[PDB]
Order: sequence, then structure tokens, then C-alpha cells
Amino acid sequence: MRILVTNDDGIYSPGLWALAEAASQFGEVFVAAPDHAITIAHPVRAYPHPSPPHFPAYRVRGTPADCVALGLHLFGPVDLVLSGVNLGSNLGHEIWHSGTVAAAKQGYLFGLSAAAFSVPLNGEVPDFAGLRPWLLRTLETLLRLERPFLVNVNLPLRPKGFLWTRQSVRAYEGVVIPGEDPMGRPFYWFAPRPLKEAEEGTDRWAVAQGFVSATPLRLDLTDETRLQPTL
Amino acid sequence: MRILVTNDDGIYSPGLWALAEAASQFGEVFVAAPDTGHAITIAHPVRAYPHPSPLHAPHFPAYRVRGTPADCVALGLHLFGPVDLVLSGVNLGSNLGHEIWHSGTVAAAKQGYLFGLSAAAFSVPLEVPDFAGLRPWLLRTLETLLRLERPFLVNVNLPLRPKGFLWTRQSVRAYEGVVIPGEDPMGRPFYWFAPRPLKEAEEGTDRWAVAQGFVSATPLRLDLTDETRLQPTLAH
Amino acid sequence: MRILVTNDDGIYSPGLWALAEAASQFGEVFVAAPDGHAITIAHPVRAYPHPSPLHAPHFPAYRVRGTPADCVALGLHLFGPVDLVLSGVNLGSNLGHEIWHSGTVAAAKQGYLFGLSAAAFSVPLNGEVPDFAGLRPWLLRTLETLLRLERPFLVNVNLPLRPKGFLWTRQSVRAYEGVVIPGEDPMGRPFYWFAPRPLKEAEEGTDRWAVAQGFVSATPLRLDLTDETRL
Amino acid sequence: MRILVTNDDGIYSPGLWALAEAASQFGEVFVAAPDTAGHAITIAHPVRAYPHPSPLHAPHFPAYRVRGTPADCVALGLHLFGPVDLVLSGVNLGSNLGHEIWHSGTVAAAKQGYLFGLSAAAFSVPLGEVPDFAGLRPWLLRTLETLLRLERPFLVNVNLPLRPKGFLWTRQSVRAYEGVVIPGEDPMGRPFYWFAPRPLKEAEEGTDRWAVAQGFVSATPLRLDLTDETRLQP
Ligand SMILES: [Mn+2]
Ligand SMILES: [Mn+2]
Ligand SMILES: [Mn+2]
Ligand SMILES: [Mn+2]
Repeated sequence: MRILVTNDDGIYSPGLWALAEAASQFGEVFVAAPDHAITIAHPVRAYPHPSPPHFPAYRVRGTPADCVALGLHLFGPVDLVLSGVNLGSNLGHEIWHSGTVAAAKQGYLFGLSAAAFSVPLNGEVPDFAGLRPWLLRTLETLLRLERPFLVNVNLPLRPKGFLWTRQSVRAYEGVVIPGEDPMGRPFYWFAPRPLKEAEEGTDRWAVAQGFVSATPLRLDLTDETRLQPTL
Repeated sequence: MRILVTNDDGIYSPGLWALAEAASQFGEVFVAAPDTGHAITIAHPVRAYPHPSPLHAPHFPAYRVRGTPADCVALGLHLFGPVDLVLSGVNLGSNLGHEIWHSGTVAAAKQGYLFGLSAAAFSVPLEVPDFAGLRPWLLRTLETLLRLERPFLVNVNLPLRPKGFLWTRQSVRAYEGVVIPGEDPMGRPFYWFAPRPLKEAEEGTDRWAVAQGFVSATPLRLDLTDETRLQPTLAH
Repeated sequence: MRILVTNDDGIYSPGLWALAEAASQFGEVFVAAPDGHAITIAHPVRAYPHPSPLHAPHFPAYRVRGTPADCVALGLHLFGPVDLVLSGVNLGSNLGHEIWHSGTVAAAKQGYLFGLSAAAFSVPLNGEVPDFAGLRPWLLRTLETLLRLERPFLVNVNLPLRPKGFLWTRQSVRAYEGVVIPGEDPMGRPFYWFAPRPLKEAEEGTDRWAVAQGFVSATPLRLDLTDETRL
Repeated sequence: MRILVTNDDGIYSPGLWALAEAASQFGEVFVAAPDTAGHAITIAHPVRAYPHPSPLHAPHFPAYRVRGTPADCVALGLHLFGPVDLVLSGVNLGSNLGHEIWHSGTVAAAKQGYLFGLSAAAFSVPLGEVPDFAGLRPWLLRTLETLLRLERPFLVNVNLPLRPKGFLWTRQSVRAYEGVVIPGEDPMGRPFYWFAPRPLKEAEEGTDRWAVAQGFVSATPLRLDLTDETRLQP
């Protein structure tokens, strides 16, 4: 099988090459990563770029979705699109605005299977050598799914297991803190907080428990419980 | 009721004031719009300044925010609290189908909903809209939305000249990839991306409705979970 | 004469239309405004016919998906031949060191480079916004005197909110003091506030001095950055 | 003396480290460069900056990666490493000749240093090749030697050919342009315009553009004052 690997962090992220290497154990790997929708207003420029295992690669001056569209052109046919490993979580409400997820979604929109990968972080750096067996296990599992699939994956720095999950959906409380710069000019701090603890079975909960979280995603944002007849 | 009006095109967009004026027929309206990401800025302080509403528009207390549309919502709920409804738009440009995912206009409405309020995004597929002629339809759509059980989150697209209204579902089409190489006047190479949908928009969808000249109203969910694959059968 | 009017704040800015109307008292006006500051090269620019505001004289106009300089290049093409390029009225000052990187000035300079006369107009502020109805007589007076100059000219104009006079001026060139105040983001990570300040008051006769006095400042600009005194 | 080195291309540019290493032959070098590739000091929000490490193969220079503009780097650099005697910006990967000087972030950083009362110089290399910094090192050293004997403070814009054969003090090339608009349509029939304005004549002898075409390192002293004083009493 032929795999396109991309991301949101750009062609220099160590997360990108960790994903490329893991994927190479399952098929031929090609890389196209940024230097979130597909650019159509103007043309995009992309350039051959060296990998750090050698992977044919292009650094694209466009969005992660542009990378997918270009990658299909440069390396078609492609069977699977993998996006990440993003340095930083992509959990719950974060999925909406994730560039990493957008690339995987684009792949899905083109009729391919796809998955996004992110590692939640904060004060510690990802040890990709340590994460490798968990990446391979995850990939192995995703490749056993009925195709095509679209999955959002988050891996704790040091996994203890794997769980399929629902997206965490929590209400938020707005918090705004007025203030002023050392020069007296006014500004505002925003620190909205979730109203409750992440629920069991959710991506956020799973990661906090030390488990790899894999959430299957839907493309249809329609709330069918509110659809209406014509009046 | 108190209404916070925002948008993604900025404080000078005629679409913003059209929405604020329409909304004023239903309650107290306050404006917080960007001076020019769709998540709330938390890593650092954001600037916001009192802003004079346009001369040829009713007065509206207003702030121009140096942040995202979602920041405007967070800020607006603080300065004009309490707020019952968040209206975002009217965006100069459509927000249909796959577009909803990346819309800053929608992100603002969604933020209000994440805070527990009712919210709607409004967009016009563009020519340039004639908000004088769209007013009656903006009023009709708003009246209709205000009869809904609360809270609600709806994405509205008004064609340039509406001939009706329809509740619709989001168009979700598969696309075929189309890349066309080219070179600029200087001989440098580039790539045109022109992906195309595999089929015509289906009836009942937002794209179809707008193409038929109808105002489209799609109720949106926040949960992106594909609930049919939580316990997937795995090949042997 | 035929006048091309553009700006940096965009097609919806009230300062743009204030300048167009004023300019219409001196020749046929055409508008091309933004929907970087150099002309976009070997990279397609989009432009659309645009309707002039309800409460304003009719003006053929286009909104351009590009830079102020692009507006000038495209404007001379769609409305040729043009004799004068006016840029503004910018919402914000363009005094002293600010001129160098000003987008409003960049458009006027582009017009000069194409062999035409041009002027940039800006209204400094911070507290309130401009009342272009009040400034109209002063805009008309400025334009009138500007149009008695030998052509081609390149002039930078700053009009205080409530002007009580007009003076030709030279750009203020002050030395600045570096001021940096450390701070912390929510995670305790460090960031820095910058508040550089001028070392002395603006010299008499300079653009910044004139505005502080309440006068409309008109500075003729050079295109040559060479410091001949050191060659 | 103490030298702050920055650039427009960012902390990973080979151009930045070539300049830093060359400057190190003349004083203590400190680096503050953009996290990634406007030009004014940021005052709206505060700016983040992080200590940046030196690789195994290179000499160590205290350095910070700055999430702001080249001018922010100079302001921050003066704070974290002050007092600083000189500000060097570059070596930019691309030219900064003639009209380009106006919109150059490389030049903006040098100019910021000058506005702070320090001597400063911007360095750029017109490139379809990859600059050979080992081959340009001698020219960087010679140029610095020349700059360091000038009366201070100074502000100079330097452009080095890929393979220089000499050095020349020059004036900025200033040419009138001819507008060229070539319409087109994208694959979906939608119209657009190509801009290809061209200078009305070839670069004059003595100018920075001419010098570089000849194979010479071009050094142009710049002025901060944009006033055209020949038209003050029109
Ligand atoms: Mn990312
Ligand atoms: Mn918009
Ligand atoms: Mn401006
Ligand atoms: Mn550069």
C-alpha cells in the first residue's frame, strides 16, 4: 500500500518523521508537509525537500489540506493519508480547529482512509523512540478497520494501553480578566474553563488515564435531532 | 433579551451592521468584532477598544477586538453580560457544506454555544450583497430562529435574492482531486488546485437550497464523534 | 484630470470614501482598494467590480485581493490613463519613522514610481475616530494647494482630527530608547513587552511637531535612500 | 566590543550563522532571530522568546529564538544582551537592492538598531544557486573590516554576489517603472491579473544593482530621513 504522510507543524517537526518511519513498516511512504482548507484562489508552490530512512518529500507553501491535494498529484495513487504526529493535543473541542485533523479529513474527502496523530504535551518533550511501538501498535490496529476510515488519535507520552473513544464535549464557563500593560494601556486575559470533568469513554479521559485514544470522526455536522419539515 | 453581534470580516463590514440592525428589532444589541485562528486566545492578553458605530446605522455600543471572532464572543460576554444570544455575520461569502468546518463566522456562533447560549451564523454567497433588500429576509429568519427551543446553534446562508426559506442538512460530498501544474510569467512552476465534487448537491442540503434561491438554515452539532464506529469490528 | 484613489485599510474604510469624495472636487475619480506592501509579482491577483457606498457619490470601483501597491498597478490598467494617485485617508498616523513601512505611503510611492504625482493622507489618532465630515474643508484645502505643485510630486500628509492650519514639513527623525518589560504567560513562561520611546521632543518644523500643534503636515518625500553625505 | 546579530529568515538560516561566525572575529557575538521567516516593533501584545542551543559541529553563541519581527529581535536583544555596540542583520538568502530596500525585513532590523543609536549593517546575497558561505566568509570578514573603521554611528546595506571579485561603495539604484498587467483565467474560467512591471532603463553605473551585476560586493550607506529637502519651499 502507498501512504502519504503530512502534518500541521511543518516539514522540520520530529513528529512528522516519527510518523513517516512508523508508517514505512506498513507500506511505501511519501511526505508532503507545510513549510486549513484547500487553496484555490491562487496557485501553490512546493519544493523537493530532503528527509532526515529516506522518504521522497516536498515542503509545501500552503495548508495541510493543500499538502494532501498536492501529494495525491505528486505520489498517486495513494491509499492512506496519515497526519502528524502533532506536537500538542487535539482533543475535544480542539478537533474543529486542528490543522492536523484537517489534513486527515481532506484525505477522507478524496475517498481515502486517513488518521491524525497528536501527542499531548506541556512541560515534557516527546520521546519518539519510546513511542514507536505504540505508534506501530496503533497503526496495525487502524489497518484492521473496514475501509475507508477517519480516526483521530492522541497518544500519552508513555502509553499503558489503547481505547476507542468518543470526542469529549463539555460546556465552558467564560472567564475574562481585565488588566493593563506596564505602560498603563488596558488589555484582557481570557481563561475559559470547562464546567465538569471529562467523561469516561472520551478522548480527553482516556489520555489522562494513560491510554492511547482513537476517536472515529464523522464528516456531517448536521444535528439531525433538530431537522424540520417545511411549513 | 440581550444580543451580542460579531463577525469574521471585521468591524467595517457592511454585513455586520446589517445583522446588528436586524437583530435590534428583537432585543438589546451589543457589537464586538475583529479589527481585521478561530479559537479563544489564552496565551497572552488581547486588546479591545470602544468603537463608534457607523453614521448611517442605528447606534450600537461596540468594541473592535484585536483577536479572533471567538475572542469577540469571550470579550462580549464580559463587557455586555449577561447575553442570551450570539449572532455572527452576515459574512461576505458562503459557508456551505465542507466550508462550515473552516468558517470563522461559524466558529464565533459555536463559541457562544459552548458557553451555553443560543447562536447562529449568517452568510451570503457572493457580486456584493444588497442588505437593504435582504433585510426582510433577515428579519424573517431571525423571527423563525427565535421560536426554536433554546439553546440552538444554526448556520444560515441567504442567497442574494431569497424566494423562500428551508431547514436543511449539511451537504457532504466526496471530491475527486484535480491538480493543474503551471508556471508564472517568470517561468517558475506552481500548482493550481481545483478539486471537484463527484456529484450535484442533493435536494434538502444547504447548497441545493441556496442554489434554488432559498434561505438555508442548518442546525449544527458539536460532537464530531462517528457514533457508529465506537466498537469497530477488526479484521483477523 | 483622472484620479486613482486607494488606501491600506480596505474598500469599507470610511477614510477611503472621504478621500474619493474630496478628490472628486478636482477631477474624475476611480477607486481600487484592498479587499505586504510591494507589487505582487508572478503570482495572480484577483479583483472585482465594486459598488460605491449608498451615502456617497458614485465612483467606479474595484476591491482588490492584493496590496495597496497592487491596487495602483491594477488601477492604472483598468482606468488608464491616470494623472494622480491619492492614498488614504488612513485611520492612523504616518509620521517620522512610521513612513518607512507605511502601506498607505507605499501605494503613493508606487504611483510616483510609475511616473505620476501622488500623495498619502493619514489622520493620527488613538483616542477617538475621525469625523470626515468635519475634515472635508481641510482635505479640500490640502488637495488644492497640493495641486499647485509642479508635477510629478510625492507628498505625505497627516491631518490632525481638528486642524487649525497647514505647513509644509520635513520628516521627524528621532533616536529612541529601548524599553523592555518582562512578563509571564499563564504557564509562567516568559514574554516581553516592548515600549521604545523617543529620546527628545520632535523638532520644530517636522511632521510630528506640526501635528502636535494642530496643523496639517505636508512632507515631500524622496525615493533615494542613499546617504550621499557618506559617499 | 559586543555585537547583536539577527536576520529576517529566522534562527535556522545558514546565512545567520555565517554572519555570526564572521562577526565573532571582531567581538563578542549574541544572537536574537525570528522564530520563523511586519517590520516594526510589536507593542500590541508581549513577545515570547526562547533560549536557542548551538549544534555539535558549531561554536556556541548565546542565542534566542524570538516570536516577533526582526525589529522585535533587536529590541529584545538589547535587553537580554545589553549593552550592545553593533547590530548586524543577515546574511539574508535573497537580494535587497534598489527599491527592495524599502520592504526588506533584513534592513528593517539594522535600521532599528540605528534608531536605537547603534551602528548597524544589513547583509544579503542575491541567489538559482545555494550560497557558499565558506567561499563568502573572506568577503564577510573584509566587509566587516571596512565597516568597523567607519565613523560611528553608521547604517549600511550590503549585498554580496555569490562569488565576489571586489568591493564598492554604492548608491541605491532608483529607476522609474513601466506597469505591465497580464490578465488570465484560472482553470475554472475565473479571471485574474498578473503583474510584471519593468524598469524603464538598465541600472546605472555606481549603483548597488550595477555593482552586483559586475561581481562586486555593494555597500550603500543609508539615510533615515525620507524628506525630499529640494522641495520644502515649492
Ligand atoms: Mn500544530
Ligand atoms: Mn469572512
Ligand atoms: Mn492602515
Ligand atoms: Mn528574507
